[PDB]
Amino acid sequence: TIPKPSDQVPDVDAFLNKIGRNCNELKDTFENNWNNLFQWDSKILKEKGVNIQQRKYILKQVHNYRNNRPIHEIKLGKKSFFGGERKRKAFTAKWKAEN
Amino acid sequence: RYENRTIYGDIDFRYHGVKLHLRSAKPGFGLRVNHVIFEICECAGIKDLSGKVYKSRNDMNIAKGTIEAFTKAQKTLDEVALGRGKKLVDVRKVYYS
Amino acid sequence: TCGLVRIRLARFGRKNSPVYNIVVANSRKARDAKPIEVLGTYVPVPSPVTKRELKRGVVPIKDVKLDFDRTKYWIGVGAQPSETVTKLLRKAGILNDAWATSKNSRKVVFERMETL
Amino acid sequence: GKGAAKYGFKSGVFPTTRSILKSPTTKQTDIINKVKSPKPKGVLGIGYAKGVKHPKGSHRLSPKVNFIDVDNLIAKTVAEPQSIKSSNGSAQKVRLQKAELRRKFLIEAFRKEEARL
Amino acid sequence: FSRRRIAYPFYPFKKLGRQHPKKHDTNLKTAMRQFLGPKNYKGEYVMNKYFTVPTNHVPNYIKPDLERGQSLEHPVTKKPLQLRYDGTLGPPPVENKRLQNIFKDRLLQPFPSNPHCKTNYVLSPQLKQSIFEEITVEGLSAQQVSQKYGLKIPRVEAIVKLVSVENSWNRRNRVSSDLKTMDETLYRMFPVFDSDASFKRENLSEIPVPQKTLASRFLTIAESEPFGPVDAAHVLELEPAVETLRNLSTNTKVIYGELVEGERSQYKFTNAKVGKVGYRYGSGNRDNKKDRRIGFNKLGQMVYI
Amino acid sequence: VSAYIPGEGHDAQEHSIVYVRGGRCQDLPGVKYHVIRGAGDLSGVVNRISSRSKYGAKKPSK
Amino acid sequence: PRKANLLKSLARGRVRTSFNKYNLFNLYKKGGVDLKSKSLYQQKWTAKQETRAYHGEHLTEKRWQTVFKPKLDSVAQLDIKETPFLLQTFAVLEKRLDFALFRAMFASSVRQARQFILHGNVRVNGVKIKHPSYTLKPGDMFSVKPDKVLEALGAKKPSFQEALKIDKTQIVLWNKYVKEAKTEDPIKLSELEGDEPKARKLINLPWQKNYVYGRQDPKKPFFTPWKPRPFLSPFAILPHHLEISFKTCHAVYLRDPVARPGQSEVISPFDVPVHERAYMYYLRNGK
RNA sequence: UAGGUAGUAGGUUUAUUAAGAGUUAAACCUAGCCAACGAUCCAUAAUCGAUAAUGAAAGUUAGAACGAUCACGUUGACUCUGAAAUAUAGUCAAUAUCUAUAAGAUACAGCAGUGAGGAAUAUUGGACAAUGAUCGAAAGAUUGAUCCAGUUACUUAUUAGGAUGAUAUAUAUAUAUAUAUAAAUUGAUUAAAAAUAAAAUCCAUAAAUAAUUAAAAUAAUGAUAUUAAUUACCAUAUAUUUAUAUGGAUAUAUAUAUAUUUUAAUAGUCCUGACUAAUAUUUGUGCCAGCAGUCGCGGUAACACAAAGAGGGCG
Ligand SMILES: [Mg+2]
Ligand SMILES: [Mg+2]
Ligand SMILES: [Mg+2]
Ligand SMILES: [Mg+2]
Ligand SMILES: [Mg+2]
Ligand SMILES: [Mg+2]
Ligand SMILES: [Mg+2]
Ligand SMILES: [Mg+2]
Ligand SMILES: [Mg+2]
Ligand SMILES: [Mg+2]
Ligand SMILES: [Mg+2]
Ligand SMILES: [Mg+2]
Ligand SMILES: [Mg+2]
Ligand SMILES: [Mg+2]
Ligand SMILES: [Mg+2]
Ligand SMILES: [Mg+2]
Ligand SMILES: [Mg+2]
Ligand SMILES: [Mg+2]
Ligand SMILES: [Mg+2]
Ligand SMILES: [Mg+2]
Ligand SMILES: [Mg+2]
Ligand SMILES: [Mg+2]
Ligand SMILES: [Mg+2]
Ligand SMILES: [Mg+2]
Ligand SMILES: [Mg+2]
Ligand SMILES: [Mg+2]
Ligand SMILES: [Mg+2]
Ligand SMILES: [Mg+2]
Ligand SMILES: [Mg+2]
Ligand SMILES: [Mg+2]
Repeated sequence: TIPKPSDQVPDVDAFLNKIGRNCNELKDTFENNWNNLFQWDSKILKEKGVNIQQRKYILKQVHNYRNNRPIHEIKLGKKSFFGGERKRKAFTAKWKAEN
Repeated sequence: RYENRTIYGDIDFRYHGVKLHLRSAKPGFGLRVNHVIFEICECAGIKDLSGKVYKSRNDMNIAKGTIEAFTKAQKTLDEVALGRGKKLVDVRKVYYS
Repeated sequence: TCGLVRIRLARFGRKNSPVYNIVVANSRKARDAKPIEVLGTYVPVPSPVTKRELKRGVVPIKDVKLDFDRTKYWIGVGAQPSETVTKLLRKAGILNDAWATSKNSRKVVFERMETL
Repeated sequence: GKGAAKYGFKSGVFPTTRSILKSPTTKQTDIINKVKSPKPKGVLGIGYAKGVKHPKGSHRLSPKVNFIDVDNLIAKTVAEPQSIKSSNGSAQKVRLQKAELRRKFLIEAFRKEEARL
Repeated sequence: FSRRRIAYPFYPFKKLGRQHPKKHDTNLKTAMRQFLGPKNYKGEYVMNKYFTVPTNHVPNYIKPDLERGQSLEHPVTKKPLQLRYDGTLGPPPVENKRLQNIFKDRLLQPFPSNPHCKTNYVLSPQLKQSIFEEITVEGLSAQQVSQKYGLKIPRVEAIVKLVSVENSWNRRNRVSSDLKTMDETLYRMFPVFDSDASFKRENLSEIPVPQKTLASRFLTIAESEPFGPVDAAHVLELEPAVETLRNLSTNTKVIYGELVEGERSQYKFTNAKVGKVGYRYGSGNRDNKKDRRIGFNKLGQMVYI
Repeated sequence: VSAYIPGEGHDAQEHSIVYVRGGRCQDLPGVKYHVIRGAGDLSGVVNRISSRSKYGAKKPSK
Repeated sequence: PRKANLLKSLARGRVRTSFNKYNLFNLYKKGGVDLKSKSLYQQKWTAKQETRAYHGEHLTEKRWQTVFKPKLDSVAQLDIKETPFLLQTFAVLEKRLDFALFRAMFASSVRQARQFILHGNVRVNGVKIKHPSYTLKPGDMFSVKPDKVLEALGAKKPSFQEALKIDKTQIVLWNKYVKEAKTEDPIKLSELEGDEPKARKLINLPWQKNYVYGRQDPKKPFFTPWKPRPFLSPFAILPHHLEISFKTCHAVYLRDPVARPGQSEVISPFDVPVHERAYMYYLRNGK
């Protein structure tokens, strides 16, 4: 079932921008067709030639949009500036020595 | 021979060197014995037999010992019954298998 | 999920062909290690229907042999079920709508019933 | 595989089935009677003989068997709410329902166990 | 003492003597040719007894011991022939008394070397139909039918099953002409089951033999003390043989899950006692052993159990 | 170890890499080993037609 | 499975499960299996050779050993002749789908039956099977596609040229006969290369109206008006443990073959001593 | 390894502990305790099963894999927090590498992987889709647990083609068709075979090529994945999987008459004197070359060495 485009994100491109995680640079693989994006599934996306992680994310955000849950770029997890829990002790010491 | 296929009891007989041991067998269980014993059984009409030779396994003495055991070590049930003055039934036969 | 005692699925069987073993286990002990009590089994691959059967309109079944009374007892003493296990229990009819999360939350075709 | 014939040709093991009531109940009268009967002496005796002493620090007898009053146990583990009608909000209602369900199940389980034994 | 023994016929045949260098023929091949007789332009070995199919309800099984390897009969008259000094065939000088005087049992004995293997009889279609009617319309029990006719109860059930299938095929118009002809030929080949002939009737008191009976026991009862079948059964710790024969002749909480419009499958929850339900821990992996268990699916797919 | 070398002819120096297996040369006393012949500096026995795997011999390949 | 190679040679008089002409001859000229002037081991070997050639030549030895059951089966009549217990050594193979199909005579051979079921023609209780190691339970139907059954039991469908050549000779014979009748319809094969309808139009004998000798329905996989196989009689041994109906080509597997006081239901071309020797061998794996 | 033992054996008390106890610490007594049915001492070894192997069984063997228990996370000691730690933590020392040179950091027995050792044991893979685990109110974040694929015949299993098949021409409502010319491989000249083996012939099926649609998972999410499976030009519409009728797909003759993708087959390796299954024979070598589990074989007639032929196992 197709949903309506909202005021905040009325376009496919706008939706892509909203969701993020480098979902931009994906306006060529499918053109700005609202119905097209929503009806399309995983296999179709794979055939077109998108990534696995990107494919997973888009579908999830589509689903959220359908259910009217707030879509936004929940960024992927990042290691600490110093290091991963294991490497910190040494890295931190090195950083201190440098500075 | 019991039921025209095996020996009556589990016999244990010594002929010179060879120590024989011949167990009776349920029907269908074949001849499972020393090759000389098997040969003798085939000729003597024993279908079912288990057994094992200890001490000497001198082929000739096996052949002599096993026929001696058959003739001598065996007692038919009827003979035993007559000696003791008792009935000596075979339960399987009575049942009808 | 939370807890020390937890009702969850331990994996069994071979590659590309899982069967599950519904257990109650310690949270710390491993996924396929020996648990406190095995309550039941669960094969996720549904029983395959015939073409004629499909045409008629008969749904596949997922078999879930399960000690009901034991499971109930374990729930009572406060052994939290996993996301899949709790769903299974709800489907059976042990647990209420209370356990259903916001994601789960559609007209019903066939209603539940006990049979023999 | 050889030793599985002891256990009915069952390869692999289950964990031991865990007793729901972990002591004998008060309703199990025969057990209580057995416990309380005069303990024997002589060759097949249990305790200490009347005349003979026992080590200074140690107890003479064995400790007494705590018989479960099942109703009491139920009351303690699974108390019904005193504030009966205080209930607003959806999450709170859900929690209350869950509690009720847990009460039901544990009550049933214990009572069944008592009857079953 | 065993050699490698080339399997020449036990019976006598015209061996090779000398022959033209190029032909390269073997004695076995020669013997085979002789057995066959001469081959047609079509391909048929007509003179061989065993080429054509019998239309007699009398199976034409092999008697190499009786005819002494001489298989060749004249097709029209079924009269025996031999290979003479010339290449032409002709009748034998001495007649065979072995082929003339043959028993009932040996006519239904496909292989000469195994007396025990015999052919089972074929049921006439009319008889099968009558059996089917009895079981369905008249509503008689299968045991009574078996007693009447002389078939075994599983055999009767099988027949019934086949009759209904045949009827369904006839309704659909699947039973082709070629199939019918084949069926007729097969019927003609085999001997017919007679319900009156006592020797042809199947023995209906055959129980299967258990383990406890086979292991022989003996009892020294008093000379006068009686000891019947029941007593023997009691000793062995079984039910009596008659009772077992009679037996041969003659719950659990299940929930189903709710089915919402979208979801594609139900959840059937059967009850099961704890300590008896699960997949056991530390069981024997049998996959790399040659005693590995291979089952089959509902769709006939081969599946590792 | 005193190792036997089978085959009609052989290729073994005073330093060659050689693999030893646990056979026994029965006529020679005090030698309870065989050099396995396909592997190492010990080469496969030449123009071997029968029993080729028992020596090093590869399949001639027409 | 073990590859088919020299199964029907004459220098080894091995009697295979088939209706082949060479197999028939082997069966004919074997007589017994000679166990005289042999050691016990040699006798056991010769039994193994003969008995396994018939019973599961496609099976590998190790595989066979694994499947081989010691505990044989039998039935007490409780109402005389001696039951042949040890004919049951290869009773376990009749439980197989492939063997059952062969017994039913829905295949010429065991190999052929195996091929048929691989190709997905057999059914057992509706569901199609592609697995010869499938084992029937008592009560299971099994059903081969009728065309394949006909092919198995029918004659070999001739090539067109061969059929035409056969027709030509028949025509000549007919012409000779009519000449002889007078005293007291030709075809040129070189011209008529591969025009089947033309050939049909040309031909008109009393015993075949148009169709060439071997091709009345070329689209069908067997001989013309269906006739039986060239040596079908000596192998048509109707089994006890199957109930068969040749119209539909269905067959109920009603029993696991079992030995009575009179006979065994394991159809074999070997005497009981041979089967005993085989059993002896396979108990110990030839120890 | 024949004597061992001096907190040793036992009693009385105090501390420490949640709590017993020469367990530690302290104090005072008694003279014990263990041992040739093996003490003390040394050496070796992680232990075990409803696991695996083998046996008729009692047993014996393994302890890879599945699971349960222990101990360790380069070595040794101690401390802190804690219900529980001599913690893969911290402290100090020991060994060996890093820079950043500092009351530094690291220690792959986490996963990949490298060098070494060795007869010998894999990818510096993909995904969090499933099942778990940690954090978070949730949104969802992490996850070399895990699930998947990769390499490796290490193991097991299923397939890895069936039926017919001994010649080639030429001539002339029946039917044993019959003559004639030609040819015919390695052996061998008859019980010496190789050989129904080939080649042909009939019939499929895999793979391919197209179309379709699961299931592992549902609220949605599928790494595996050119997924398994099914159909053979697709769909609907009747009956009981088969059969027929429609709708459209298609192409030549002159909208409707016959058709409907394609299509195979390929095994080693050991052995043939007896134990031990292998009789069709022949050549070379000449106590040499070589064989050999065992007895043995080779000195011109070698069934044993090296080969051809034929044969027997397992595959
Ligand atoms: Mg939480
Ligand atoms: Mg021999
Ligand atoms: Mg050799
Ligand atoms: Mg070779
Ligand atoms: Mg103290
Ligand atoms: Mg101490
Ligand atoms: Mg002190
Ligand atoms: Mg000692
Ligand atoms: Mg160690
Ligand atoms: Mg260790
Ligand atoms: Mg042990
Ligand atoms: Mg282990
Ligand atoms: Mg050990
Ligand atoms: Mg390991
Ligand atoms: Mg540690
Ligand atoms: Mg340490
Ligand atoms: Mg590593
Ligand atoms: Mg390390
Ligand atoms: Mg190395
Ligand atoms: Mg996950
Ligand atoms: Mg990863
Ligand atoms: Mg390995
Ligand atoms: Mg294999
Ligand atoms: Mg020649
Ligand atoms: Mg295919
Ligand atoms: Mg000697
Ligand atoms: Mg020579
Ligand atoms: Mg040899
Ligand atoms: Mg040799
Ligand atoms: Mg050769």
